[PDB]
Amino acid sequence: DVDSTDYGKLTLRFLGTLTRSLKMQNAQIRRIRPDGTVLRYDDQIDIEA
Amino acid sequence: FDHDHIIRCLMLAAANYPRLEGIIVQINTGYVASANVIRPVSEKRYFPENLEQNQSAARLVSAVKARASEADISSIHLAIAREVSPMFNVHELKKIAESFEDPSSIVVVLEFILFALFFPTEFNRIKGDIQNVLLLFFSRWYPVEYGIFIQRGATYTINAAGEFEFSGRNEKWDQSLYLSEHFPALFSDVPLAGANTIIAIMRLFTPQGFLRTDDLAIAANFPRASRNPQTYIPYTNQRGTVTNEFASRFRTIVATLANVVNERAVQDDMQKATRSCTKQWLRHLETQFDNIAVAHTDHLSVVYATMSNFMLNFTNNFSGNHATFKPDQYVITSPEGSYKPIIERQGETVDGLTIIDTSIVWPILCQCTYPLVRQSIMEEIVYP
Amino acid sequence: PSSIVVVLEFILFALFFPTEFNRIKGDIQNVLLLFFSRWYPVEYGIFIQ
Amino acid sequence: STIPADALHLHEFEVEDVTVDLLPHAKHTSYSSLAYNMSFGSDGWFAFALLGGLDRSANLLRLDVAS
Amino acid sequence: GFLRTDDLAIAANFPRASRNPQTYIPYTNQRGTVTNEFASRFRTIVATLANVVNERAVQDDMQKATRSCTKQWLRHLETQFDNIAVAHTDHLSVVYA
Amino acid sequence: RFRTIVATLANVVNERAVQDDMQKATRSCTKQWLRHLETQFDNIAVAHT
Amino acid sequence: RQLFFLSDNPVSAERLVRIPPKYYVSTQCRALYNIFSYLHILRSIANNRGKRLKMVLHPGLIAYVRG
Amino acid sequence: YPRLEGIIVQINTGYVASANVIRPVSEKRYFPENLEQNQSAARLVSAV
Repeated sequence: DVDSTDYGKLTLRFLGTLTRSLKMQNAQIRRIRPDGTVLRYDDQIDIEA
Repeated sequence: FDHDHIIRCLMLAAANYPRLEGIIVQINTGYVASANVIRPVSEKRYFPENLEQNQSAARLVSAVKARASEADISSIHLAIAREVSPMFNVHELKKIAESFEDPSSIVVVLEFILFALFFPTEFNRIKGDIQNVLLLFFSRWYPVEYGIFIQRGATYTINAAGEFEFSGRNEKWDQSLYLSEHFPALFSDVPLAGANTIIAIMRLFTPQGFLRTDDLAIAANFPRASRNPQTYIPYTNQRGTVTNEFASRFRTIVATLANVVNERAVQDDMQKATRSCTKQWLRHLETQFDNIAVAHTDHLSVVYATMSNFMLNFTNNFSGNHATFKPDQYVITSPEGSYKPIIERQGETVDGLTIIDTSIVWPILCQCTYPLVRQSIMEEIVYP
Repeated sequence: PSSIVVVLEFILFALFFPTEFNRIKGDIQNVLLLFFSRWYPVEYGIFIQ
Repeated sequence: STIPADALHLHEFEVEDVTVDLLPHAKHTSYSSLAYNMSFGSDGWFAFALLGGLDRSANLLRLDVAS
Repeated sequence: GFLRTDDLAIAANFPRASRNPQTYIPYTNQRGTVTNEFASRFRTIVATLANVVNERAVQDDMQKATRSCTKQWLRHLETQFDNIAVAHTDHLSVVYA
Repeated sequence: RFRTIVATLANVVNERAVQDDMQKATRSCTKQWLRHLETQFDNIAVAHT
Repeated sequence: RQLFFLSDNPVSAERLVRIPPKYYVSTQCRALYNIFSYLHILRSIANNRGKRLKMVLHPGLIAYVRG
Repeated sequence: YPRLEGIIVQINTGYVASANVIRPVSEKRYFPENLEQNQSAARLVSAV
């Protein structure tokens, strides 16, 4: 049971319940074209994180 | 403070929990309301003296009082806080039902000019649904030059070689296609031979701001979702000036709009009195803008500056050009599943957060007192 | 155009009391530089040049 | 006996949630006791505040009629 | 409008009083457009009817207000036509078909 | 002297009001007042001078 | 004598009541709705919070003034 | 039987009324706002 301050309990019952809708298998963060294709990582556009 | 981890969990937290936009706006609304920045009052001044009771402008006073909502403070503070906040659910326009019959229907266009100057970031997010209203404006006032603009296209895309590939299809815009490669075509700012007036009026929606880097957020080593975190503050601080250089922009907008409403008036030979009461009202917006441009460009511009340095306002809001800017559409990809986009129109409101009300600029212009308009007491500005 | 009365307040104050007009002729400029900056915008930019 | 010449009441006002302005001469006659019943926060003061004003334009001509 | 053949009546072998049964539907279906091509016809009729009543009123040099209140009424009929022109061409046109 | 000041000021307000294309009635009633200052100036300048 | 400092004019009461402008239905009818706004403020002043009231009408009252 | 027009129209009327294609309402909108009052249009509003 995670650490939860008096404001954090107000946020967790606000979002608040569903998490299992997303596969997290080898998940990365990438941009997409506005067409819909997943772009590769670009060294000069995306952040290093 | 770990920069790599917090910006990495805030991209899961926007994908798993799309109600996170209601958290960051509520934190930003709590900073606007704690600054005592806009305080409503019960005195309307939408009209000058002896024009509301004038019988000639009775067609005009039914078009301003039908657009100007009451000054509710829970929505004016919400409208400021939506600007520097990140966008997770795609903002869509409150539906405006106008037919642009009369020359007193120029009020709806002046509603959009003030909403493009006061909130240029939130103008970009719904600039396409404003085209769906404005294409009913130009097609009933400039029918010769409307068809010249349509044959180029109602949407356009960006080529990889930097050109503007205009489509050529007369399509009503929807707020989906905001995530795709199509742009609104009125805001290209590309001149067209024959359609010189429509491009000229679209040069009045241009922003009057600058592009400030997050100098206090990078040195604090806060999470940011770009390489150079740069936000768009709507107007520069205007110290020591006799003539205010932001209020003088509205002088040159009305001086063009008083020529658009004049050519529409004399085309249908309406009364001298019903035309004079329009232009007296268009320069009553001249006077009431001079009273508040001292207090927007001195007291809001230090609030929009310091709200762009918060921990949770982690995305770029705007660049400075409506003709090229798109939000960086990150996703959470996965090879053994489907990618979940961050910015994704699904209508999942926070009970009124996605519906953008462009009638918020009529209380801001008229029935709101500011803590710098009153010089004659000194308010002793509340620093939160 | 009904605000020409404030200007006629200054003409009569310059004809009846020209000594006291001199002592506050600078504050009458501050009112009148709002007069000429709205009614004659082309000539105002030449004047403050 | 009801007349064809009255429709002409049957109109009723519905109260809303947003207030009036109070006509800045009401701050001046807030103090002190501009008439007897027009003491601060009374019916005649507030009617002089909300309804407001007296024109010169009407009852000069009526002051011109009865001469 | 357009001149439509009776495709579903000849296949039903219904009685018809001519060689090619061609009824006349008053206006085309107008899906998928921004401006209605049947409503813009009424625009170019009032724009012709504007110039007739404008030249007639100046022949009798009547008031500017009595002429503009005519022309404000003519394009008020534009606004009321544009609201109902979607429902005639989409839903009345299939009833005559 | 005040005759030739209002002869200028009734042309400044006339060049202004036709630019805002306002009524002949709202402009002529202003110019009826500008020459009403003429009649009230001609009466009291005998006692000033 | 009844209203010394209160206004004569029903013009001052039209500031206090909005009328949704589908009700303006005859040539004198703007000037008639003012007295409706004029009197009900003066009649009901002991129950005036300082809210702004709004007018609704019977459609026969719309029908009677058309003529 | 020249009354056969009365048969065929009554069937054709019976299809239109069954389609629920037009529902009348008791709200006039023959004029825009501030034109029926307007004294200059008194010759026009009587002919409409």
